[PDB]
Amino acid sequence: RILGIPWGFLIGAELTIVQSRISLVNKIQKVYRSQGVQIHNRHIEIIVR
Amino acid sequence: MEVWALEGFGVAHILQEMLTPESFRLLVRELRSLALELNHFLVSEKNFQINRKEV
Amino acid sequence: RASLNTQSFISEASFQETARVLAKAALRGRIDWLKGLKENVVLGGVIPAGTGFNKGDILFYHREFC
Amino acid sequence: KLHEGDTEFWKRRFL
Amino acid sequence: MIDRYKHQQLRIGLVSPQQISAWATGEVTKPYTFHYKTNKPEKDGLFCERIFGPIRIRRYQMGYIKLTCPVTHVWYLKRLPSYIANLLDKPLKELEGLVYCDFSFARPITKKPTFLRLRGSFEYEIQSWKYSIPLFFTTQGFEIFRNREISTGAGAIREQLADLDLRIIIENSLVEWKQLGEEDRKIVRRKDFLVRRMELAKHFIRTNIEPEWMVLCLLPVLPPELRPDINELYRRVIYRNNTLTDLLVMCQEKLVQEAVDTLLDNGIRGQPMRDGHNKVYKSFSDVIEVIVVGPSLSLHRCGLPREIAIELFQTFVIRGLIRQHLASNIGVAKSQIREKKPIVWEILQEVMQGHPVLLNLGIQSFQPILVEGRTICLHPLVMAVHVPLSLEAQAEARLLMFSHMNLLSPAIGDPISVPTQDMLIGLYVLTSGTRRGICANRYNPCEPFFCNSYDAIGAYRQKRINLDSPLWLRWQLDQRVIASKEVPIEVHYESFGNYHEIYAHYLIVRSVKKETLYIYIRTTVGHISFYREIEEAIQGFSQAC
Repeated sequence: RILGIPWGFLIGAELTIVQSRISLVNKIQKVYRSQGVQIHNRHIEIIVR
Repeated sequence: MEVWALEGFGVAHILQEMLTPESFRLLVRELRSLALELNHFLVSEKNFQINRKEV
Repeated sequence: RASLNTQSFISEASFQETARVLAKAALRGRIDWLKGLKENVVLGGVIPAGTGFNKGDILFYHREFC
Repeated sequence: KLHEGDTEFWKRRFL
Repeated sequence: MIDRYKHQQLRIGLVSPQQISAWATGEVTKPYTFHYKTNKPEKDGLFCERIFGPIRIRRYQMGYIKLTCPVTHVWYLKRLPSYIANLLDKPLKELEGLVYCDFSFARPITKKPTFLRLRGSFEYEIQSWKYSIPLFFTTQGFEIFRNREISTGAGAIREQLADLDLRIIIENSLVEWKQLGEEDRKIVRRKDFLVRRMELAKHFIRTNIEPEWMVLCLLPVLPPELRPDINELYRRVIYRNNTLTDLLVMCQEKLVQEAVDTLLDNGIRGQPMRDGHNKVYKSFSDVIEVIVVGPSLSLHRCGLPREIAIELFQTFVIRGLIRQHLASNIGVAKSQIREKKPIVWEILQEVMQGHPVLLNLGIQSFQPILVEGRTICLHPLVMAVHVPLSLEAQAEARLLMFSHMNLLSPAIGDPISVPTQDMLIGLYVLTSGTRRGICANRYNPCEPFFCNSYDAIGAYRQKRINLDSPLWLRWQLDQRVIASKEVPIEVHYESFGNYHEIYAHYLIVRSVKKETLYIYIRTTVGHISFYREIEEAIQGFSQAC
């Protein structure tokens, strides 16, 4: 309702996807770090991609 | 899981030895029983000619 | 769901719901270009990774008579 | 008024 | 650089009846499996030698069954959402009765002249169509155009599929889709139906797949070697199909169609077919869907018993015997292995050297050595054994899978082979130093000096000091002792210029006249032993390499 053609969908998708990736990685790493399991964010970011 | 470990090491020729094809030739015949054909084609990078592998 | 929406019907058919995957692909003549790893494992070839990545008389009888 | 294709207008509203 | 291009593809597609025949030529026409008296494969049966080969080609040679009546493929009719129903834009309920119920479809085709105003599905039978019309046109002349006004069975569906104008489907779906757009759970559902239908039509146009191939006219037959359940299903289809051609009815067509559905994909109609022993038949869709520790071993080595090693390396032992002329040929080389001739074990040691094996970081590569006994000996930081054959596989095992280039785990980069359990307590006891304070002296206090570490260790071997008894060590290196960063406890300053700085763990002697700097460390032989072990390990490896 704010932006026009290929800007409403383009920018809206970027905001949703960036927000989703940040929360997905945090949620996954919250489980393993509470159990003392150390995994580099590289591996989780590959799955979340 | 053993296949995954070999793939993680990148030992492609060891994996090929431990797998060997009869597993795939038999798969084609069972798919043929369902009126499906599974053809394997090789496209030459030199002259672009398509070769149907004998499966 | 991401594993059933890949570029290889062979990987999808060997993961889950084989009959549904093969019925849809066969009706449209789907082509698998065998870029992934499990695709080539099924075919028994060399996987495109690791060591498989990137395809692995003159002057004779013309001497001086002397 | 329609503004389809006017990138400068949408850049101003993005800011 | 230029990539080494490799273009390989495989595709699946629906198969024409012509391709089915080309596979076999080869028609199986009898429901017989094997003769009772001769125990031979019955002629023209499921195991006929003229169709499938003499009793290796029986693993790959196909046959086919010539159906008297076409049958729909159960994948494209019943698996929801139906492909045939979506392409024909008819509900599966009104289309399933054309296959399994006593219905008939009027005007199946549109590319040939017709003269009756019938249309749609008729659950009953047309009364005049039974007597008046066949009599008026005569039976012989009626059969020519009969299957153009109203048809029945799966054959009627195939005529509809074959006569479809796929380009008309796309335009009709698009205009109907937009009409709904200009105008709640049905409109959205109908829009999704139209998009699927036009997507389906487009794929047929740009491929070589014909939509009428979804109705089977011929039935390919699995090679006999792959069916040494399926055989009974094949006999059932042949039996009813031979019965139907003897009659030439609609009830018999349903039996043929249902039997093919059971063969292709059971469990799609409801209660599946079951045999006499209350077992559900499996269709093709179901078909497609000791170690002993050795602490003295190196990290990269393992021990194999003679009984296991000789079997794993038998091919190399045979070649070694022939190469060195201890055996004349293959046959003689086997007898010496059989008879445990002692020369076999000398050869086995030779061929095993430099040949790694895979043991199943669950799978690793080790250099095997022959050991006494009957058990496999593994080092304490670690059943299938694989011997790489090709030089490519042997290179990968030695250079990629050995237990010394994989010292770090990929998860976070931690070391893998950290000492544990009895190894760890030994280091802990070794490096647990001297008792201190009230644990060292009964009363409030209001030790040997060693010139070098070898004298201190030598005094320990002669039982002159204990492992944790404190001592002073003359130190002739830099100050590299990990200790609390603290100022001296006490400084003793002589009036002639020399002063002693007493720290918690070392003493430093300095002067204001000379440049001397002498260091004495208060330690134990346990700390000395641990330092020496690592230092001599580094020095030993450097000298050997």
